[PDB]
Amino acid sequence: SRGKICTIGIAPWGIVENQEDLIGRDVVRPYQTMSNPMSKLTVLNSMHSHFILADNGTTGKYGAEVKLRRQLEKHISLQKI
Amino acid sequence: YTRTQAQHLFIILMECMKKKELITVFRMGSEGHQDIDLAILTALLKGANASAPDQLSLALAWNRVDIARSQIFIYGQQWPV
Repeated sequence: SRGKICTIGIAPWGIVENQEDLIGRDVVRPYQTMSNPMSKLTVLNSMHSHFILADNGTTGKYGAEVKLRRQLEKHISLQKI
Repeated sequence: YTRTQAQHLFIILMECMKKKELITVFRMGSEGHQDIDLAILTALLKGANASAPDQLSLALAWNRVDIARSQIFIYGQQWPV
């Protein structure tokens, strides 16, 4: 089918498989999709048209974005259609 | 069918059922793999006790892509480097 869905993925920054390969600013960065289970991390799921990476300094632990996501949802709910 | 209970193949049948790891049974409607060519080919991959790349090479040799799609490429395979 044609068309595009504006899928927004808010993820904790500390769980991406490549902290590097993403430091480049305002430039295109290639990214691998093959997933290996000995890294104890997870790759970013492809075909998500927008990514928001939230960090609090930690690495390898969840819970770093639930507050941000909930606040963003609440603020969007206050926006006027 | 044989010489009554005076002579029986029950011990050898029980030994075969003790080695039932390789047995594959076809039955219409009751089980899956209703296609014989699907069932006869799954036995070679399963019973070889080979790793994933070996079975992938086997599927490449046989030029059967659906089997490697539905059997080899599933969750949790951990291919070597």
